[PDB]
Amino acid sequence: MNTVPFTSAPIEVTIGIDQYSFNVKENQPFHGIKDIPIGHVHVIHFQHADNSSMRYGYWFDCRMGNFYIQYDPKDGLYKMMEERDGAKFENIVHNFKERQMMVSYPKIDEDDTWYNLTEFVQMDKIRKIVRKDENQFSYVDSSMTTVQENELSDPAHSLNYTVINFKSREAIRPGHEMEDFLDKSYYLNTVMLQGIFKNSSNYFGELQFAFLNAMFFGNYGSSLQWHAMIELICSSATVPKHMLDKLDEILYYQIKTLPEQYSDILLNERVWNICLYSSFQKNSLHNTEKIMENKYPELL
Amino acid sequence: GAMNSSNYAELFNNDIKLFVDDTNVYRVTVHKTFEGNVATKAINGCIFTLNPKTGHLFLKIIHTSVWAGQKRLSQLAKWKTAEEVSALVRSLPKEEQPKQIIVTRKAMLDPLEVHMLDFPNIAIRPTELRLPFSAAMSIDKLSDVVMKATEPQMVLFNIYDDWLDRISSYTAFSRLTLLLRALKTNEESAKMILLSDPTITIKSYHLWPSFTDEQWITIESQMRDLILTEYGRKYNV
Ligand SMILES: Cc1ccsc1C(=O)NN
Ligand SMILES: Cc1ccsc1C(=O)NN
Ligand SMILES: Cc1ccsc1C(=O)NN
Repeated sequence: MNTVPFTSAPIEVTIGIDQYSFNVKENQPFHGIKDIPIGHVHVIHFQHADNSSMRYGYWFDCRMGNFYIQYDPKDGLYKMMEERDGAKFENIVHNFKERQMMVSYPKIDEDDTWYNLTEFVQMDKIRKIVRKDENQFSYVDSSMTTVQENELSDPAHSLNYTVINFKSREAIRPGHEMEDFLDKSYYLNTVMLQGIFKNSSNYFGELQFAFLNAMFFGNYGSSLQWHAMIELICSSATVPKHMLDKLDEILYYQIKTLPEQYSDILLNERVWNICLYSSFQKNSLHNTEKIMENKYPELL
Repeated sequence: GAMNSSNYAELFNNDIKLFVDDTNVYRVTVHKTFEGNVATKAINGCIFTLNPKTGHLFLKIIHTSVWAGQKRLSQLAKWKTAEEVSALVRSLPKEEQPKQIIVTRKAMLDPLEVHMLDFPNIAIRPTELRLPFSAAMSIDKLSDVVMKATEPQMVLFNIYDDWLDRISSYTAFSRLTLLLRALKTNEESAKMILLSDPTITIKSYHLWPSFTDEQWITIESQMRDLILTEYGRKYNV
């Protein structure tokens, strides 16, 4: 189990750690989060009490370094930093655990939710979507745009998700116009899986990361990416059976975790009704269709 | 974006543009089988691709053999239309290629867009106008060449004859759509109107009769009467 220590909490803030969240009051004696499960990526995120504008946060993996949070009064945000002095880190943290000034990552033993949301998400791949190579952790906020959004404006602050565009020469083989537009298997299997992602694990990792950025930061371009990646599979007649079964599990846990009150802005009615009721894979997502119909029947 | 009555004179500016109408591409008769089921028999069709400024009509005749062994023909017909329009554009010198293609049915937008990805500078546009181009097969010399075809064929027609010698493109297009609206609302009446007087002929090199300027005003009035009239008989007013 690992620890993310806080210099202090000078401004009132709601702090998220993965799917959990808690309120810290202005100048409250808070010095961080302990008992963080090793083996998974994590996200620590923030929404200030005064300005709910800009949810922001940091993706990290405690196996890759010792990280802490310190408020910056000039830039006005909680910043993640890496402590390279391992002995100092050890000495400073033990004191906060002794003075009991940290919240415990509150995982229920039965609970596989976080694993099931991040199964294919790797820090190395996150760091290629979010380019800032001098840090081992990655900053994301509500406002960041995607490379594809910039093509339709600061390239350094972009989410470099894989561009998916169903009416593009990449997606459509000369002479197979109708075939390739109506059945996206070529684009999914040859262009995307064999050519760009190399395997379905990397595809699912990006799909899961996009969902999590949409849910935790309200990042609109991430929501677009998540739906595009779902639609590309559902609109393919030829999809490996293990991929369809895994996608059904992935989406099931995403839909289960989605806050009920955010469904209207995070779920695209057209994509879900097409995928579940019209697409080639309309009969292949049993778990996802069942939870969607019981939790969000209005959307359908 | 979409073409409507607000931007109607844009059709007659000097940017090359084509209308594409696909309503006569896939044509069938429906009939009973010996077992008392129903079956279709396809007949030859055509793509109606028209330059509204010049009157040049690229009539691609769709021979029934193109449907042999194919499924979901109504969907295929849209993609076949887009394939042939794309092939036509590529066949034209760069300086003759259109800047815009306006489809008369919104269901042609995605098929044409996908086929023209190579041409990102050609705009594919819908229209809100309810243009009567389906009635093109009511023109005698066009229906004849379509029904006689034994193989795929393109014939280049001018649907304005020599009207542009005497009137503007705007007025020619208005006359054309009035004639076609009439043929679509009541084909027999419309055709009676156009051919009643045996001293007004259709030249061997013309599709429509050789009306004087004055006779065209009479004809045009009779067509508006017809369209208003059948706007009565249909709706009882
Ligand atoms: C809060 C904290 C914990 C580990 S290092 C650190 C600090 O203030 N400077 N590194
Ligand atoms: C090309 C052709 C053949 C018979 S009439 C005709 C025509 O378009 N006249 N304007
Ligand atoms: C009878 C008639 C004449 C001009 S439009 C029209 C019609 O039925 N539109 N739906």
